Amino acid sequence: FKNIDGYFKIYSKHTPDFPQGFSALEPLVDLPIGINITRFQTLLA
Amino acid sequence: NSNKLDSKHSGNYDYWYRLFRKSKLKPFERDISTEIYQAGNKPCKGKG
Ligand SMILES: *[C@@H]1O[C@H](CO)[C@@H](O)[C@H](O)[C@H]1NC(C)=O
Repeated sequence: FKNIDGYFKIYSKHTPDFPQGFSALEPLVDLPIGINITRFQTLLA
Repeated sequence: NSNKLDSKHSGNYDYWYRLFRKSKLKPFERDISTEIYQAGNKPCKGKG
């Protein structure tokens, strides 16, 4: 994710410690939010 | 020029504008707040 001049950007790739082979990422959404953001948290199930 | 919806007898002070901000305002960034500007080194919270 990023928020350069707004325009919230989300990318995602699902590949069926950490894998070493290269992986790409495809944008699904691109929405111009244009707000001030400072902190991040993740929800759970 | 709009002196119709923004003028009437006895005056209208409804609108507002900011002069005291802790720093410069970044483009396209709203800084809505009612926070008293600090002068000197006092943590005064209020008017006066
Ligand atoms: C956005 O947030 C930062 C960190 O609080 C602040 O420095 C900045 O002035 C804010 N944007 C504005 C009000 O232009």
